[PDB]
Amino acid sequence: MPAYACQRPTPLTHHNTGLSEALEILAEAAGFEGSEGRLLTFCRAASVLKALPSPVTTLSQLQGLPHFGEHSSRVVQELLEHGVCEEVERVRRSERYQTMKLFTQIFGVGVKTADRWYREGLRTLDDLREQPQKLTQQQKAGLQHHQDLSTPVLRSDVDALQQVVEEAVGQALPGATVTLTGGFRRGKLQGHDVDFLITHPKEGQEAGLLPRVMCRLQDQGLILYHQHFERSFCIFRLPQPGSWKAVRVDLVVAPVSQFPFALLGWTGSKLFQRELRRFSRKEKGLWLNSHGLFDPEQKTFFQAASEEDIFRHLGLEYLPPEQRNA
DNA sequence: CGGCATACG
DNA sequence: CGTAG
DNA sequence: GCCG
Ligand SMILES: [Mn+2]
Ligand SMILES: [Mn+2]
Ligand code: NA
Ligand code: NA
Repeated sequence: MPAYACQRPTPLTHHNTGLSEALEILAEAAGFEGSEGRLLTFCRAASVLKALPSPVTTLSQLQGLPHFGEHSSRVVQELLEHGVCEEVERVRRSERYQTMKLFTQIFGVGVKTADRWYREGLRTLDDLREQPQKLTQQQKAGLQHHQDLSTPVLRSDVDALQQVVEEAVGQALPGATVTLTGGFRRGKLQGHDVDFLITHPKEGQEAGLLPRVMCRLQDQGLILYHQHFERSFCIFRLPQPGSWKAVRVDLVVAPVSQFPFALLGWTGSKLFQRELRRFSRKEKGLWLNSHGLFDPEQKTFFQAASEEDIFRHLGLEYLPPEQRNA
């Protein structure tokens, strides 16, 4: 088992779902207390389990696996023995975890805002609605639309949304293309948001595109919320039987030179991208982001024409999107 | 021990 | 501060 | 919390 998530296929569905989940609860809780190091380790340990070819049935099968030390191993041990890990259950039950989860799930609220609100004694969504003068416009939108935003987005919704985005994009700039990215590109059948990546085959033609797309979507009555320039985090109005629902949509523009890097980054998973960037820097001495891959010795950027190019330039075996579910 | 990804709005 | 993967 |  290699040590970095970008070095191993991780399928969407796997053979250690209960174990990986429990570890992810501990990761999430560590994040709520500002412990990014502990979050990372619990996430990595969970991901290692997702990459295994069969179920872990005995403690000995953890020996030699990366990111499994005393703590993660004890969690698995307790799950294998008793079907439950007391630490995990204590977190699940806790007022702190439940409230931080509720608040951080709101669009416009991060850990720091959620934590301050927690310390002020706030606990429920209606507590936040009672004091709306404190809220940002983005948090107001997140709170107004919270119920719809909690409802899973289906693949039929995605196809509907892609058509409307394409229409606006085609008027904004003929020849521009729209690519589905994020969790849906990794093969998820549902999600809590939709992500699109827009470019144009002629380098430079994509300059100034996003405002033009946004204004057209706005004039179609489709935008319930937007911030307004290359990333737009919107709430769209999606048609439903005799009605509609609010849906989070992210629209991203990149020049065709950067498209493979943007595609890679926006396809995820989050852990996969962190691990890939960590690997690039620490193992290969190259600096990776969603715009490019930089050699800080030569002071040059790697020109990639495809995701395949990028994996090759990092010396990694290619993983299709459905094996990047770290 | 230090490091933990790296951006844009 | 929020957002993204 | 774990790794190198
Ligand atoms: Mn997404
Ligand atoms: Mn998104
Ligand atoms: Na949030
Ligand atoms: Na840019």
